Amino acid sequence: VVAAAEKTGVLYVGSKTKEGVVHGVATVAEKTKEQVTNVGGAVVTGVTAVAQKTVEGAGSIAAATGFVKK
Amino acid sequence: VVAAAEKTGVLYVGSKTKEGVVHGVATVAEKTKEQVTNVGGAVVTGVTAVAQKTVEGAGSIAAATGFVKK
Amino acid sequence: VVAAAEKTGVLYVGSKTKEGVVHGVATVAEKTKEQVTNVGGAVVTGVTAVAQKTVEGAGSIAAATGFVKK
Amino acid sequence: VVAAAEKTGVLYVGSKTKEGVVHGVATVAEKTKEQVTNVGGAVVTGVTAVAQKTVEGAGSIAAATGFVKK
Amino acid sequence: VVAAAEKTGVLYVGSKTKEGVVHGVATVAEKTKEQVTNVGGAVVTGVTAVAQKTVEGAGSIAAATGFVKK
Amino acid sequence: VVAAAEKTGVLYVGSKTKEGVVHGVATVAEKTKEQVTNVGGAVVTGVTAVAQKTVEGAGSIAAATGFVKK
Amino acid sequence: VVAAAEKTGVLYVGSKTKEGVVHGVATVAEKTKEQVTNVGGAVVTGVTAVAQKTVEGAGSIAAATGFVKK
Amino acid sequence: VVAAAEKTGVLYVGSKTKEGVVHGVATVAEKTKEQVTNVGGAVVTGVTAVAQKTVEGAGSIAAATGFVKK
Amino acid sequence: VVAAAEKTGVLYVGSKTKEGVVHGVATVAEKTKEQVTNVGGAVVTGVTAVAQKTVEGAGSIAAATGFVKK
Amino acid sequence: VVAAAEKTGVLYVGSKTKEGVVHGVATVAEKTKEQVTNVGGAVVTGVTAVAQKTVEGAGSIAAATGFVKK
Amino acid sequence: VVAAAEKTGVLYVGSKTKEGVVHGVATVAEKTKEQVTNVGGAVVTGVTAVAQKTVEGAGSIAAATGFVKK
Amino acid sequence: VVAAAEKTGVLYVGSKTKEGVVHGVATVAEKTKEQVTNVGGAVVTGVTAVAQKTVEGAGSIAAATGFVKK
Repeated sequence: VVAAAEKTGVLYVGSKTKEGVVHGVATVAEKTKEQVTNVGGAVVTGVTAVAQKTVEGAGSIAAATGFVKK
Repeated sequence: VVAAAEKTGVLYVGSKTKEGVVHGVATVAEKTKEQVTNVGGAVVTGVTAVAQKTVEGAGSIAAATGFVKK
Repeated sequence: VVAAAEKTGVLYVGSKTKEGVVHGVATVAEKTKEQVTNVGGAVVTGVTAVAQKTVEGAGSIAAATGFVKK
Repeated sequence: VVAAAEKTGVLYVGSKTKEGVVHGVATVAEKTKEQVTNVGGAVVTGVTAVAQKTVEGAGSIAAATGFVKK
Repeated sequence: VVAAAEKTGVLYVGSKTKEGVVHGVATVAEKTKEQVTNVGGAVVTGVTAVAQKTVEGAGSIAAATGFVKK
Repeated sequence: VVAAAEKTGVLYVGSKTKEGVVHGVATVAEKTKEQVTNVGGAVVTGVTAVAQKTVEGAGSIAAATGFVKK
Repeated sequence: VVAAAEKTGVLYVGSKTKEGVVHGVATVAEKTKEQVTNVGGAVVTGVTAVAQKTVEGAGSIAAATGFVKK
Repeated sequence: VVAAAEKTGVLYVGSKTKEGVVHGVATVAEKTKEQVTNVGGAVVTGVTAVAQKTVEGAGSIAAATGFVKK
Repeated sequence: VVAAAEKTGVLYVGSKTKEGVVHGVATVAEKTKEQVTNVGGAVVTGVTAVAQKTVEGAGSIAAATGFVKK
Repeated sequence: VVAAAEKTGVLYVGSKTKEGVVHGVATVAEKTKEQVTNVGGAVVTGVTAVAQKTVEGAGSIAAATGFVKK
Repeated sequence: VVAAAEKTGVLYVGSKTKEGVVHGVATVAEKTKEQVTNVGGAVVTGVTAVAQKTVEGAGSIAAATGFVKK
Repeated sequence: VVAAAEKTGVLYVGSKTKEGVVHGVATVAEKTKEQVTNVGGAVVTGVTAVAQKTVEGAGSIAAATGFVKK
């Protein structure tokens, strides 16, 4: 990701990179009702405007696993 | 991520990088109701405007695991 | 992440990096109701405007684990 | 992260880095109600405007674990 | 993180770094009600505008563990 | 983190670093009510505008552990 | 607009009226461009989420009149 | 607008009226550009979330008149 | 606007009125640009979250008149 | 606006009125630019969270008049 | 605006009135730029969280008049 | 505005009135720039958290008039 300029009216050199980006979000919630009953499991709810970048590893967003037995 | 300029009217050289970025979020909540009953498990709720960058490791956002038994 | 300039009207050289960044968030909550009952488990709720950068380690935001038994 | 300039009207050289940064947050809460009942577990709630950078270690924000038994 | 300048009208050389930084936060709370009942567990609530940088160690913000038994 | 300048109108050389910094926070609370009942556990609440830098050690902010038994 | 109840499990009597009401609006604008050149006239633009109730009078929203000559 | 109740488990009597009301609005604007050039006229722009109730009079929102000559 | 109750488990009598009311507004603006050039006229811009009630008079919000000549 | 109660478990009588009221507003502005050039006229800009009640008189919010000549 | 109670477990009688009221406002501004050049006119800018009640008189908020000549 | 109670467990009678009231405001400004050049006119800027009640007179907040000539 390099930018190089050599001069010997306007000169512009640009490199832009976006990875894992969230922008420009508007939400309205009125009179909403939510009930969760969980017995021995996993519940994930209500996830909004989330950004993540991972290098050399697993990347998980809003992941639910009931249980692991070994 | 380098920027180099050599001169021997306006000269601009630029490199920009965004990784795991959240911006520009507006939320309104009115008269919302939420009930959670959890017995021996995991519940995740209401996650907003979260950004994360991870190098050489696992990256988790809003992760629920009921239980682990070994 | 380097910036270099050599001159022998305006010269600008710039490198910018953003990793794990949250900005520009506005929230309004009116007359909201929330009830949590937890028995022997894990509950995570109401997480907003959180940023994290991790190097050579696991990175977790809003993570719930009911219990671990070995 | 270096900046170097050599001259032999305006010369500007700049390097900027942001890692784990939160800025520009406005919140209003009116007449909100929250009840938590916890018996032998873990509850995390109401986390806002939190930034963290970790090197060579695990990084956790808003993490709940019910209990650990060995 | 170095800045170097050599001259043999305006010359500016700059390096800026931000790691684990929170700035620009405004909050208003009116007539809010909060009740917590905890029996043998852990409860964390109401965390705002917190910044942390950790080197060669675990970094935790708003972490709840019900109990540890060995 | 070094700054070096050599001259043989305005010359400026600067290096700035911020790690674990909180600034610019305004909060208003009116007629808020909070009740905590704790029996044999741990409760943490109401944490605002906290900054920490740790080297070669664990860094914890707003951490609750119900109890440890060995 | 009256509500009357007489008792000699649940009894509910209700009258609700809404006149000139706007609610539940979410808008996002990114990279928009707007140019207005006006010479001796009237220009109205960009009107959103406006509510009005008028009794015994004229009610105008987003009204433009170039000029009036008598 | 009256509510009357006479008793000789739950009894509720209610009258609610809303006139000229705006609620629940979320807006995000990023990188918007606006230019206005006005010579001897009237320009109105950028009006959001406005509510008005008028009795025995004219009610105007976002009204532009270039000029009046008598 | 009256409420009357006569008793000779729960009895509730209520009258509520809202006139000219704005509530629950969240806005974010990033990198916006605005230029106004006005010569002998009137310009109104950027009006948000405004409420007004007028009795026996004219009610104007965001009104522009270039000029009046008599 | 009257409330009357006569008793010869819970009895509640209530009258509530709101006229010209603004509440629950959150705004964030970052890197915004505004330029105004005015020659012999009127400019109004940047009006937020304003409430007004007027009896037997004209009520104006964000009103611009270039000039009046008689 | 009267409240009357006569008794011959809990009895509550209440009348509440709000006229021209602003409450619950949070604003953040970062790196904003504003320039005003005015020659013989009127400029009004940056008005926030203003409340007014007027009886038997004109009520003006953020009003600009270039000039008056008689 | 009267409250009257006659008794011949808890009895509460209450009348509350708010006119021209501002409460619960939080503002943060960082690195803002403002320039005003005024020649023979009027400029008003930066008005926040202002409340006013006027009886039998004109009520003005943030009013600018360039000049008056008779």
